[PDB]
Amino acid sequence: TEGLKSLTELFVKENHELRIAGGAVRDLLNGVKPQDIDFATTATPTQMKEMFQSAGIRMINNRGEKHGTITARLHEENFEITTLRIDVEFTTDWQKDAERRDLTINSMFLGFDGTLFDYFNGYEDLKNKKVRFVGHAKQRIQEDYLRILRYFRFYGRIVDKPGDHDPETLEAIAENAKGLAGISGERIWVELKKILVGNHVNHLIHLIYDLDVAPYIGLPANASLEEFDKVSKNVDGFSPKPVTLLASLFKVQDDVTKLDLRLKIAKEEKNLGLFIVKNRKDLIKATDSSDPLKPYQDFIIDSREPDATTRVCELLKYQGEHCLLKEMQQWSIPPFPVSGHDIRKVGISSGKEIGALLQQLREQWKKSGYQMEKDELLSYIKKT
Amino acid sequence: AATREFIEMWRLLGREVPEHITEEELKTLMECVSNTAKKKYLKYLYTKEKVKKARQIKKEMKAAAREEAKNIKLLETTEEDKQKNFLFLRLWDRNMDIAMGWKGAQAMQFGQPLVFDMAYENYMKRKELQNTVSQLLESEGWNRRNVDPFHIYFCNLKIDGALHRELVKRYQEKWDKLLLTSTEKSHVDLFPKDSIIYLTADSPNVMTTFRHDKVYVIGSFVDKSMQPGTSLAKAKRLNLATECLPLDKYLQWEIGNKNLTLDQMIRILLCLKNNGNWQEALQFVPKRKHTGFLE
Amino acid sequence: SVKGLVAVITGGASGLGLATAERLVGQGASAVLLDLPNSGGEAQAKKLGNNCVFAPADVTSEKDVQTALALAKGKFGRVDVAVNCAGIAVASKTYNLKKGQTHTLEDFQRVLDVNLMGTFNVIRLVAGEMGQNEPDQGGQRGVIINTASVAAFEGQVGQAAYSASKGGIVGMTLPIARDLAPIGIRVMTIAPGLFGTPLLTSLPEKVCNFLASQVPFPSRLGDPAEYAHLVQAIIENPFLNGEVIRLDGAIRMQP
Amino acid sequence: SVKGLVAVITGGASGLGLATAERLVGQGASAVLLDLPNSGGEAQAKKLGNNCVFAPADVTSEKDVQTALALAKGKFGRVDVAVNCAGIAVASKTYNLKKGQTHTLEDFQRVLDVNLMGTFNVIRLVAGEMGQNEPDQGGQRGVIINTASVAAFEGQVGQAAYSASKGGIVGMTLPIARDLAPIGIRVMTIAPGLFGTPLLTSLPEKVCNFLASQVPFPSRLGDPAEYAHLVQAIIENPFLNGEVIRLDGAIRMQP
Amino acid sequence: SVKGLVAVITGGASGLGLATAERLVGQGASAVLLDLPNSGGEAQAKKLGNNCVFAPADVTSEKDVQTALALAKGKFGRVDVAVNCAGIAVASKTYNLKKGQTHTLEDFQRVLDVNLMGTFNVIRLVAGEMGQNEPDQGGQRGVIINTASVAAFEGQVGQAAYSASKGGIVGMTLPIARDLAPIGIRVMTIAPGLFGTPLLTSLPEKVCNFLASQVPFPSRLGDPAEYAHLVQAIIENPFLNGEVIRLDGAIRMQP
Amino acid sequence: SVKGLVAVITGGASGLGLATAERLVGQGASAVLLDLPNSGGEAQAKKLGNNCVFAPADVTSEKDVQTALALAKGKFGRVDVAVNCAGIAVASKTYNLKKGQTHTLEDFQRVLDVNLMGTFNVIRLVAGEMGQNEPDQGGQRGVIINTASVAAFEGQVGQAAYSASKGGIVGMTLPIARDLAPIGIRVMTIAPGLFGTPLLTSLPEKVCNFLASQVPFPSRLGDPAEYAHLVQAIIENPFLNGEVIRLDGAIRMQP
RNA sequence: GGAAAUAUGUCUGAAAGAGUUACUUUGAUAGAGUAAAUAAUAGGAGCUUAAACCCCCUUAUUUCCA
Ligand SMILES: NC(=O)c1ccc[n+]([C@@H]2O[C@H](COP(=O)([O-])OP(=O)(O)OC[C@H]3O[C@@H](n4cnc5c(N)ncnc54)[C@H](O)[C@@H]3O)[C@@H](O)[C@H]2O)c1
Ligand SMILES: NC(=O)c1ccc[n+]([C@@H]2O[C@H](COP(=O)([O-])OP(=O)(O)OC[C@H]3O[C@@H](n4cnc5c(N)ncnc54)[C@H](O)[C@@H]3O)[C@@H](O)[C@H]2O)c1
Ligand SMILES: NC(=O)c1ccc[n+]([C@@H]2O[C@H](COP(=O)([O-])OP(=O)(O)OC[C@H]3O[C@@H](n4cnc5c(N)ncnc54)[C@H](O)[C@@H]3O)[C@@H](O)[C@H]2O)c1
Ligand SMILES: NC(=O)c1ccc[n+]([C@@H]2O[C@H](COP(=O)([O-])OP(=O)(O)OC[C@H]3O[C@@H](n4cnc5c(N)ncnc54)[C@H](O)[C@@H]3O)[C@@H](O)[C@H]2O)c1
Ligand SMILES: Nc1ncnc2c1ncn2[C@@H]1O[C@H](CSCC[C@H](N)C(=O)O)[C@@H](O)[C@H]1O
Ligand SMILES: Nc1ccn([C@@H]2O[C@H](COP(=O)(O)OP(=O)(O)O)[C@@H](O)[C@H]2O)c(=O)n1
Repeated sequence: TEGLKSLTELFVKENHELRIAGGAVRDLLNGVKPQDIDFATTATPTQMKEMFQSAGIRMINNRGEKHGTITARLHEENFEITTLRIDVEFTTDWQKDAERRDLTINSMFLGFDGTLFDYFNGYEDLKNKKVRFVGHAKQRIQEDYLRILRYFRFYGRIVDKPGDHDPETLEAIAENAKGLAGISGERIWVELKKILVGNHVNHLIHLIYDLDVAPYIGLPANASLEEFDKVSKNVDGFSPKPVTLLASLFKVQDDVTKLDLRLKIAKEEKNLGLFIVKNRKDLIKATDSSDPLKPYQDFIIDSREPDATTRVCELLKYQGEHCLLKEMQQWSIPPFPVSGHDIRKVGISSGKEIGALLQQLREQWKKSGYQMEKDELLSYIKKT
Repeated sequence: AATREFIEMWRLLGREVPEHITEEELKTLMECVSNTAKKKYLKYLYTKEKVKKARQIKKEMKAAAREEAKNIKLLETTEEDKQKNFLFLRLWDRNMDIAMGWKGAQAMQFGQPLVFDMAYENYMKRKELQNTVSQLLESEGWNRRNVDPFHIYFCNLKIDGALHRELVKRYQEKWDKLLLTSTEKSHVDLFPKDSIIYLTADSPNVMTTFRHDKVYVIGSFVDKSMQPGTSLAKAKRLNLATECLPLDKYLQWEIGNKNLTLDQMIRILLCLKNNGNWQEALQFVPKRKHTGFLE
Repeated sequence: SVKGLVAVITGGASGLGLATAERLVGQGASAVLLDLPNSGGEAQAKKLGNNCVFAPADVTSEKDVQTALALAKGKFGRVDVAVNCAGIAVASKTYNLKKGQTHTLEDFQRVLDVNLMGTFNVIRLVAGEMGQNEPDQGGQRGVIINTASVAAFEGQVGQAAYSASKGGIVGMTLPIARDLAPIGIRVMTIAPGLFGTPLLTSLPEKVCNFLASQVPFPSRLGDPAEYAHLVQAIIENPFLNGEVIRLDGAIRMQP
Repeated sequence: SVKGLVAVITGGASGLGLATAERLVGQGASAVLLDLPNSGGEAQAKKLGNNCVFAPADVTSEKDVQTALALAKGKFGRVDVAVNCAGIAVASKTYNLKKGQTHTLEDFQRVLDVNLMGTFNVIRLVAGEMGQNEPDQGGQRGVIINTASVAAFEGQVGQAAYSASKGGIVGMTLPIARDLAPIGIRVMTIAPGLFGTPLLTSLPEKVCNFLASQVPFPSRLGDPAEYAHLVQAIIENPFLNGEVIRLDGAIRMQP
Repeated sequence: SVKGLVAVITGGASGLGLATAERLVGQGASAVLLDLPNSGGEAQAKKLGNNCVFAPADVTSEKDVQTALALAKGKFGRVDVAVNCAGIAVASKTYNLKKGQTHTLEDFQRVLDVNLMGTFNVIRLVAGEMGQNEPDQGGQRGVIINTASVAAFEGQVGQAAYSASKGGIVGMTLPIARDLAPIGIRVMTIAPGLFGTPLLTSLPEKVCNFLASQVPFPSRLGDPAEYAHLVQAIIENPFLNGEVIRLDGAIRMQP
Repeated sequence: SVKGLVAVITGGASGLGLATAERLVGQGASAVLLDLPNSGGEAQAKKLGNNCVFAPADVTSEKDVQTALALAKGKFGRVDVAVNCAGIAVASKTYNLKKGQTHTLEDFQRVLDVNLMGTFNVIRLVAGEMGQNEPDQGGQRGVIINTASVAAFEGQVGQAAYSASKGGIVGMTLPIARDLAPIGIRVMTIAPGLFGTPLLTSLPEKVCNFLASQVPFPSRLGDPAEYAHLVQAIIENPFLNGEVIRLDGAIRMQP
């Protein structure tokens, strides 16, 4: 690409070797243009500063310079480059940096000419869809625990079938599960989301529960897997949200609250889990009612913001009512016509009475199927 | 006229529930292009008129109470009120005002200067301007009623500026009789650059002990839309030493807005000047901002 | 010291007179509270002890003062010191134009009678009583002290009658001091300023705070014990005579 | 000049009051001799011409002073100046050990009534009368002057009652000056020394001659014309107020 | 009238002295201005007319005052009146604990020298010239008038040196009056309060306005013409002597 | 009581200062005599005891007073009282026509420097050390007494300079009392009359006996112990301030 | 970086209290009387109004990111 050529020119000017690294290299080897592009450079951060100053390309320090990570905007395109390093010690050698890598699937570094330089047979691992750790897998696990989750995500994303797990890897993960508790909860939450939105999610979740990672991560020891399995099947191909599946696994709202407090995830997901747990037990479609979607429509009308509309849509996804979910998508919350002024014209001044009458008219409007008109409501309004 | 019809439409829509029509506020509506912003103006305008109605009701109630008190006195008819044994006439308000005036004159002759620089007009809106004027009035009152009043200077005050006009309107004829020095010239001209200390909440220097041989300059500024560094910027431009109160040192400030109102600042400074310790001086900080005194 | 003396304190049942009586009795002297029968001086006289005795009399009444002084002589046998701390205060503007109100003459007359005429009557009668005594080593037969006011020097608005009475006391101080010089009696005046007493303490809290703030130093209403101590000092010193001491605290009354 | 001013002079039938009336009438003013009925003031008022009108009154009596002020208002239509020159003197020691004689209370009371109470009564009633005057250019509605001997400051033996009354006048001069300030009336006090007048002449002539010789300079008894001139100066000066001026001749009354 | 009098006025090139010279010269008298050579009083002397002559001199300098008096004698051959209206004012607290500032001794010494020592030097020197005069029929050879301040009685804060000087003038008023009484020279003191003059220029305008508002009546700064009129009245009256006249407008200075 | 107080007495070598020092030291206080080196005050300091020390100084000179105050602070650490009794008297007539002799300005200047300038210098210099003291109960840091004279009020012939100095002291009394009131220092003044001291003994014996007979009562010359007692009374009393006290004995100076 | 928190310009606080300024020479409750300022609570938006709330954007502080 043009940006790639500009980056090659800039780094040749710097004279320090550069190679795409990681997911970008994996995607290129897959034959798909990489969605994310990551570069590794032999240059030290001081050399990066010098060459950027001598180049004039606008600079971005995203706080990653602790590991040599910097961004430069060439032709309005941001290129992210990290200094090659070993486990922060910078290394110009590509083999040593690849050894520092976690998984072979990302160890290889591609030359800008299009030629790969793999030092641990990672490319063949990708071609075979197998997963191989850089050097000693157990040592890599010892290095970092969150990596367990990285390996799980890579397996779900890459491996074509479930159950293709290395027993050595599984036992090492089970042994090292103790360390996973210490790692920061954000990264845990991000990796969990990524795994959930991935393939083999049911099998991966079952394996994780078998590994007993939940106590270290704070997930409940016992979960309604069967319910989770049904929910996954229903939402399979329906863009499920990870919190939806987690709630399906969850049984009580307050456990989800504690899990959020541990992870410190956005309050939006907190509400997600809360009302999901509440409604899956409480709110259900009314087949006896002409419209089984009518209870959900009324509940949405009761709520304030369209966020509740999306929330009920996610609840429908959880329940698997694909037809009802579609109808909700096409269905739009009709506006309640009567305003407080109509009531004031009718001859009501007490504000609290106005609100009570508005609520009553809302229930009557819902009962009428929303077909009742504003003047019909006014006739319904009892002068007082 | 069109404003009148719009106000009637508001009454029908009952937002701000306008009740009475006035020429000045009507022409303000005509001038106030933004009706979205005007919603709050009309809301607190109607609140003002209600408050006037409630004031009339309360005045009726208080007149009834005064009639009750006077007829109670009439029925009691005790007579021999202290056997008519008084030593002074009941003219205490006048005597208090006169004593305050004498103290103010003495201070103006031999008082420690304290400067308010009204050079922030360009950084304030109408509401902020009114708040600044009210705070200045309160601060001047607190200084006046003290036992060791400051000699208050009003520097950078434009003769016809917005602040000057508002202050004159608020003080009526008292403005000319006030015992404070109001001058066009900036504080730098009046005093040597050495003695001036420009108080501000941004300066790295931390005020430790009140110094009686220094002129403390307080920025007569109200900053609703946070603009950090304005006072510090001015002090650096004039090359004037700056200080900040030790709010963290003696209070568990934690997360809060370090800015303090002018009246709180002057009360703290007066307490410090009167040999009060830092706890007594800082008591005047709003209680909400700080949890409690440190140790 | 003042032990063994006999003091006749007019208006001694309250305020400055009571403080002076308390101090003198504590020092061992004997006192006679010459205050109105309904003031409540009998309780104070009983409280002080056998030394203090209450004699109900009205200073404006010649017969009553004669009776009180005779009682004092009978119960103690001599009169060495006299204190005139009895008086009243009336506040009223001389003439108010807006209200069309004029100062009443009865108020002026009664204030004069109680303060100035009363003080002079007590002075003459007790001067006779003292002159009946025997001279001391220095010839001082006795001491007479009169309580004037700072209002006698700078009155406030509405203090016409009070100022007139206290100024009369101030003016007659020296002439009387010269009248009794052959006898050997020393006449002195004390002009207290603002003192915490029933006259002032009865005012609102804010008024008392303001008045206390007025005094340059100390910024507190003068304690009556200070007045009693000054009276004791005047008694002890055999040279003070015909002088007005301003026990004011440096306060000059405001306009 | 003082042309057109209307003056009410108490005790204007003799001595300093008569001298002031003479001077003010000669200057073109209009006087009202306010004196006792059997005082001979009628002859003087007739002598001085149309500008004088004798007003028989007693200062100690409220009704008489009110009647006199009504007469003055009817005759001249306004009152602009007041001069309290009416008073008496008494010579009696406070106590005389050799003679066993005590000052009578009646003499003291009468002297206070005439000198002090009468002066205050006239002052208040005249202030009420002058309140109706339209303010002049400077806002001065009127002027009040009071005579109060130097005995108020340095009295002599047997001068207790006089000194008391004159000290009362001196003390009340200021608070009244403050009371009437909003109205716009200037109150002043002249403290004469020794003068040639019937009051002094009542005493032995040899002692009067000695006292006249005792004045440092001039060594003669003050002429009442000097007092009248000083009164005119006080009236003219629009800034004198609330002060006691000693028209004494530098004499300090010896013991 | 004062036609033919010769007056030596110190500090007569500005303020009160200038007004006094104006009034006396307009009345018909002749005046000699005795002010500092740089005071620019020559223009004032030219403006007043031929009856006024400016004689440069410093009151503190004995030789300069002698030269000025000799010039006055040479021009007019007589000195009947002396007026001391030359002085300076210094505002400085005795000790300011907060600032750690102590009243300088040089300021106090200068203030005393200019006011008190200057006035006494002028008095003693002009005494000889006035004594040279043939005594008038009444007896007085001449009149000496001094200027003082109400600060001599109650000086506000930061007025120690000025109050000291004026209190010295007040104290020595009477001794000099007695000293010169045998030779027929009258000494009088005027104690003005506030008067619009260059002396008040030191104070801020707002302070001056407040003080003016605080005058009981008239509520304004006294005009110099009023002081000149009072001086003329003092000169005319042959009995005023050895007295301090508070031409203050009834204002009493609070702390 | 006065136990533990430190008093700096100026001119304590002899006269009133010596009597005050003797009384205060006998009461258990500590004194610092501050008189000229040739006054022989070191012998008196030795006689008084260990509590008293002699600091040779000239009150006119700032450096001398500073050295004396530093010595007092070093010896004791506090200055809780400052008595100003140093002073000199000169009897010289302002002008003597008969002998054609004029008061020399040098004598007047010297007298002012020694009395008035000296007292103010002592006040301003000792105010700092009094301020150093932390406030006690009631917020008092020190007490400054100044010895004026009755000549400030009624001076005699040939007493112009002395009267001027004492009148200046009296005039500056109150302004200093207001200046130091915030600091918490009470300023008082005592105006003794005729006191038997080395100053008087130089005068003729006939004059001394006539003066002793001239006092109304006691008909004698005041023993300095009476001053000392009055000074102690002023010290003890916490409310006396900004006042002049006449310890004269009802004597008014002869014309 | 994305989250997650708060923000009351006199103080408490949700409307009301304590506050503030200008005048009345106050007759003993002036402990009052005429007036002034008083903005649903950081600054601007939707939703509305009885109070409102609820959310969008902007700004000031804070704890967490191979
Ligand atoms: N209180 C002050 O601040 C103050 C200030 C200056 C002067 N004074 C004067 O000091 C004196 C002390 O009085 P006080 O302040 O203690 O007030 P007070 O009322 O407590 O004392 C006055 C006393 O005089 C008595 N009395 C009144 N009229 C009497 C009469 N006709 N015959 C006999 N006894 C009579 C009263 O019963 C009372 O005991 C008074 O004359 C007062 O005017 C007081
Ligand atoms: N004579 C002096 O040297 C001298 C000195 C100082 C003060 N004074 C005062 O000066 C004033 C003038 O006295 P004088 O020297 O002219 O003597 P005077 O006797 O001639 O004056 C007194 C006048 O007052 C009048 N009078 C007295 N009582 C009166 C009353 N009750 N009502 C009305 N009129 C009354 C008398 O009739 C007489 O006309 C007196 O008040 C006196 O005390 C006089
Ligand atoms: N200004 C007031 O209101 C006021 C009040 C009370 C007393 N006084 C006294 O009145 C007097 C007049 O002052 P003023 O108000 O006219 O102010 P002023 O400054 O106009 O008068 C002072 C005059 O004294 C002259 N002068 C100063 N030092 C002199 C010297 N050493 N030798 C000769 N002439 C000298 C000046 O040149 C000037 O003409 C002063 O003594 C002042 O203290 C003034
Ligand atoms: N003696 C009286 O009857 C009488 C009366 C009224 C006032 N006074 C005043 O009272 C004070 C006491 O004086 P006294 O009667 O004891 O006479 P005194 O001479 O005995 O005392 C005066 C003292 O002042 C000292 N002194 C003078 N100049 C001094 C200087 N420059 N520095 C230091 N010390 C200095 C002298 O050495 C002496 O000790 C004097 O100020 C006197 O003027 C005295
Ligand atoms: N914590 C603090 N330290 C010092 N001065 C402060 C302060 N809080 C308020 N002030 C003073 O009070 C004034 C009004 S506060 C306005 C602050 C505004 N940001 C500015 O630029 O100043 C400030 O200008 C400052 O003078
Ligand atoms: N816990 C971790 C986190 C990151 N890493 C490595 O650090 C690299 C930094 O993340 P990145 O997003 O830049 O990686 P790529 O996009 O270049 O693959 C990852 O690719 C991992 O190989 C690790 O090994 N262990």
